[PDB]
Amino acid sequence: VDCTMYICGDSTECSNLLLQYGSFCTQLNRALTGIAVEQDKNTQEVFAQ
Amino acid sequence: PLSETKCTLKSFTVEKGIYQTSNFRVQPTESIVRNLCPFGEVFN
Repeated sequence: VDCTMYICGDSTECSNLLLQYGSFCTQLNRALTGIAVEQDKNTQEVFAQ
Repeated sequence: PLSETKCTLKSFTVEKGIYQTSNFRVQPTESIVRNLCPFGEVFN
């Protein structure tokens, strides 16, 4: 999920303010990526032994 | 597009793998906007 686009639809007026909350935008991607990365590790170890 | 990922890892060493660089968007070409005043009834 792209925080920048989700929160602020395609508009810099909102995009500027989002910069003030810092990593809240990014670290979510890190969280979600953290999920989606291992989601294939699940299927990895379950099915391919 | 390669240089923008190294700014995501903050490292000059980039480990073998796939990394997600900033998203891209397609941008709009143009805007599409979609009675009559009785000047034929006033002026004529």
